Amino acid sequence: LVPVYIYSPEYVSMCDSLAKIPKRASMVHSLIEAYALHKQMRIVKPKVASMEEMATFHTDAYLQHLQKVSQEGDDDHPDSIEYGLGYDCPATEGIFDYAAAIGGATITAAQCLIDGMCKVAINWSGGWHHAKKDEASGFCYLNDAVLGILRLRRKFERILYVDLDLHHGDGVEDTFSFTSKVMTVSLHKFSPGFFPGTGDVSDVGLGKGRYYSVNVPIQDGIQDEKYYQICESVLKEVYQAFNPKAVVLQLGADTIAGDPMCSFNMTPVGIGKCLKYILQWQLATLILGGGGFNLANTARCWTYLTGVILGKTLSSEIPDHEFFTAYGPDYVLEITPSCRPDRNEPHRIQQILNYIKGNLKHVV
Amino acid sequence: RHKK
Ligand SMILES: *Nc1ccc2c(C)cc(=O)oc2c1
Ligand SMILES: [K+]
Ligand SMILES: [K+]
Ligand SMILES: [Mg+2]
Ligand SMILES: [Zn+2]
Repeated sequence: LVPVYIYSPEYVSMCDSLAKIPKRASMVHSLIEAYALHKQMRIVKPKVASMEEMATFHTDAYLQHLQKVSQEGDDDHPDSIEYGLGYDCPATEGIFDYAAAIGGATITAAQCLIDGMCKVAINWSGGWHHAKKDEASGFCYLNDAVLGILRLRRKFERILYVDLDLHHGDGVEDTFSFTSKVMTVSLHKFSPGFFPGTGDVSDVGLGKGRYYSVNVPIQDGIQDEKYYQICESVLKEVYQAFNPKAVVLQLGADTIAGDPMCSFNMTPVGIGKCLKYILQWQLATLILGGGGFNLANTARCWTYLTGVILGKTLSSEIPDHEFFTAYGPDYVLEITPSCRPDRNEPHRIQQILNYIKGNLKHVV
Repeated sequence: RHKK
């Protein structure tokens, strides 16, 4: 039926305050609103997560520390480095309220899916997949993805997490490494020195979870066609072997041409094809954002993907709105790939796909 | 620990 859109002005305002992505939440929503897509969705106000809800995954020691440094923005606390707070995750004033708000939003989205309110629930300000139970990491203070999966499992026996962010979805993968009830699949850049450093194709999970983690290491320069070939190949095999009851999909836009990280060379059309493939499964699906550091392009991407969810074709002209001047010099929705090389060699991609296919054979 |  009609997708749920997690939103409130207070929520966007809170999400806007994260210093690694200032105002991004407003730009994303403003563009969605400019295309009048919110009128085709069920707008649901996010609840803030309670301490107990956050503690379903995060340790009390970590949560108390976060709450502590959040009071005065103590960035010089003796225990902060142990808790992952530093350059990537500064201890800013109010950061605990921020994290509670995002955790709550993804939980709210998960609850809408449990209650059958919708088949698709969207939280574009979520997807903070790097955070660990006791450690901030990679701009992530709280792992809303894990919290959403833990909520969904109350109802859905097998959950497939698909992570299309530029970076390895390490926090979610590690969390579920030892279970066969949640399968994680991450496509990401994998190169020595590139954050977080994990997620080779040989990383497949541990114990009862062995073969229930799937990683696709990709090199700089990949474009829409090759990425979709890889993603379709993997997801086809995964759907067949795992038979998920629900899906959580992280769609970090740091893969998109024009991102300052300048690694992949994707456009939202290519990501959209991957999304369409997952949507045709007709399963309860929780849609999350993630990275994305060209703010206008991230808005372009997630707006386009929202159009994909709604089955609509959007006008190529960006409508005038609050942030219109950020859309130059072209002022169009489409993104043009950069003219740099694809460093992915066909033989290596094939080897990766062979290896994964062999791994999934054990899944039954 | 890498930096992001
Ligand atoms: N991990 C990472 C990479 C690049 C960054 C810049 C350019 C600024 C910043 O504040 O944090 C960064 C973190
Ligand atoms: K990823
Ligand atoms: K797993
Ligand atoms: Mg070579
Ligand atoms: Zn990322």
